[PDB]
Amino acid sequence: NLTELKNTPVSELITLGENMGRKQDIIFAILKQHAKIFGDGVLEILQDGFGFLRSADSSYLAGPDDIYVSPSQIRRFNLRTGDTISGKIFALLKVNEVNFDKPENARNKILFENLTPLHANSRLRMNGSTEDLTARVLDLASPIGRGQRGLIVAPPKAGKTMLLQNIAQSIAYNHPDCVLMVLLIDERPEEVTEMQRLVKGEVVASTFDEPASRHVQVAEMVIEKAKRLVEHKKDVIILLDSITRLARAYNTVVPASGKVLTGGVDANALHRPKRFFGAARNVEEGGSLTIIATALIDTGSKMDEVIYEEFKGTGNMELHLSRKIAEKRVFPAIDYNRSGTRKEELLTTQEELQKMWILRKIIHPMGEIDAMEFLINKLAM
Amino acid sequence: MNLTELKNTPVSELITLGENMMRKQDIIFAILKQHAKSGEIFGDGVLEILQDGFGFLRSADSSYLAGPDDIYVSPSQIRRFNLRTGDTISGKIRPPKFALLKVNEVNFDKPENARNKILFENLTPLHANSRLRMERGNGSTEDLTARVLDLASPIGRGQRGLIVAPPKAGKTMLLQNIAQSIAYNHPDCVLMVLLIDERPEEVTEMQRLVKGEVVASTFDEPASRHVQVAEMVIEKAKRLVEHKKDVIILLDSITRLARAYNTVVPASGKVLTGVDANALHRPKRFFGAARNVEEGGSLTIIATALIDTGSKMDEVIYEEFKGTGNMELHLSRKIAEKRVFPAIDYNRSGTRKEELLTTQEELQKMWILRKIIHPMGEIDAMEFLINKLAMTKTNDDFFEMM
RNA sequence: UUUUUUUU
Ligand code: BEF
Ligand SMILES: [Mg+2]
Repeated sequence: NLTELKNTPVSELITLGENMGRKQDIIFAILKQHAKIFGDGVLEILQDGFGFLRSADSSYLAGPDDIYVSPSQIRRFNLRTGDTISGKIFALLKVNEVNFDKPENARNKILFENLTPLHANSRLRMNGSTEDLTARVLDLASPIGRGQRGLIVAPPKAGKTMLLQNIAQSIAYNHPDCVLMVLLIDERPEEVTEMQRLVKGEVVASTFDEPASRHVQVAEMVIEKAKRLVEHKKDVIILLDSITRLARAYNTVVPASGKVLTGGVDANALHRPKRFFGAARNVEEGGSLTIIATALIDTGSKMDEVIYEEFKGTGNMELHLSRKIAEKRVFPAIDYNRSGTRKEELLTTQEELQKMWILRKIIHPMGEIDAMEFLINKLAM
Repeated sequence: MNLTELKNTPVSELITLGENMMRKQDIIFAILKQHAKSGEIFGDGVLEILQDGFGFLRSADSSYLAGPDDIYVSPSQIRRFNLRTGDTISGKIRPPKFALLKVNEVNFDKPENARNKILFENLTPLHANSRLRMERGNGSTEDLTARVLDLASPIGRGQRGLIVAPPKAGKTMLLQNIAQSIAYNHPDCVLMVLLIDERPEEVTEMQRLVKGEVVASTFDEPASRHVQVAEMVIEKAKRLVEHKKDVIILLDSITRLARAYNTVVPASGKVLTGVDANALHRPKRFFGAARNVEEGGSLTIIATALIDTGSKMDEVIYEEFKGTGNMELHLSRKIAEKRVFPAIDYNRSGTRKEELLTTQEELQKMWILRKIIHPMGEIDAMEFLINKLAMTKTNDDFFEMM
């Protein structure tokens, strides 16, 4: 297999080359010998109508190990960008599986654009450890359902990272069934490696050093891959940090329209990020697409307030985190009043909803710090 | 006999030496051309591969720019030793019928062992894990800046920090205090000082103040020279990191370098509010090179960021580099107007994953210290911190008091 | 590109 041999180290590999008779050249020499053989990747349809099976390790960037894909092969299995393909092969000879299933079942399916959207019906419940405090307060402040289109807004240094890592940890802890993949846009090289090591799932990232077009290309590869899995009635969950920097990437790419909104945002810049984030939806036909992206506020940048206020009219769930709490050093740093979930009565039971409604009423008059302090002590006992 | 050592020597010693065997640049050349006819010549410089395939060894005194003393390097040597831009080369040369015949050393190492090495892009990035204490312990007045720096924002190997402050707040003075602490405390690290589009009195001072390599480009120089100089410095840094060397670049400033790119880069398809789109990516490649290598070595970059200048272009450069650095040291103008140095904003200063740079107790006592200072104003906080540290000679003895 | 928008 091409992918497994790329993962294989040169030390173990070179021994095989001796028994058979650069790593990218030593591998191509071992691959050609056996021909006298399989590979996989994620499809990307070019402008000629052709395709390339990008590799997740290369972050779906144009690589040499990509497998050429014929247009006729797209015509037969109705393949589109984002589909996962595994078959014998560089040129793609034959396909064995499309989206982890038989290719004959992929030909007949409802397109993602035709799936009937709905409000999150099913609930994503979030050991007694100290890390469970952030997750237990989350269920109370803003419930999350399948297809939820929510944000994690907070000032810098507050702990946007710690909250996403805690959510991802609880997703694979309570919902191993749901497909979890973490997207990082304009992320720091030290923070991406840390992410890959403590999270259970796929991690697609794009360092801050990458160009804006790269941030856009990566994000659209992941979001399209999710749409394909939802067409197969699977529950997908995407964790992005952050939607704010991704919107700035689209604001850098979008052609200048001559009109500039407040904060310095182009008038046509927020359409594409609105479709990426708006792709998250609940489907009755089967499966769902959940997106939890962090939003930056109180950063001193007027541009980030316009972005947040715009995506707020696009999403339906928000979990605010206070900086004054991060200064007090207490966690979780959550602004209970500002937090909230739309159509929350569907995800929670009647008893649960009444107990949550009566709770918010008591916390509303309280201050930000005193509210979290009372909640942390009530959950500890 | 040496080309660089012959142009470095004064004219008086050069002419008298030439009489035994006109402009200085032709005196040295005439001495070399006659010394070649005697049957006996060596040169050195930093490699720069041109678009044509061949490269020329740029000299440091020329700030890595084209010079009549530059040595031609055939495409052959580039293939034999897999040479890339930034490689320092030292071998015997010859006058043109200048050209290099044989290299004796590549990147201060033997050509053979240097041919095969892991690329810089393949190196894996990590959080800084080796602390770089700045306080010299001399008890000098300058140590106050380094002591407050260690308590506010710790620095490590592969650190990527920013000295953010308004004009005339003490950022250039900060790098002077850092370079002195890098040479005094960590002489093992390779120290390079890059001064982009700044005052000409500040480059001459920087050269006499700290021992190392000061590569600069005053505001007398075009914006095209600012970029090229920075390109040569960063590539040289990457080559040294490939030899597992701990490199530390002190840039001043990142804003001025980002402005030079915007002026040089061909008009982007779109112009953001005015700075170009593709123009801001190039500085991110220079500043993003800073990282901690798991395989070995590191690349530290501490550049100064300019704010509150009344320029939208400066505020855009800062917004794009704000969340980039894992280390930030803010300076206040109000503290500087009161002439209270170091004029540091202790509350906004801090570093990411600093629990890897400080001991458990240290990190705890630093957190207690930040809690006490948090309510205070920025001027009251610094005068309070300087006072507590004045009672002590070293930060450690200051810790035990708490 | 300028002005308008960004922008007060
Ligand atoms: F004027 Be300072 F050097 F920013
Ligand atoms: Mg200065």
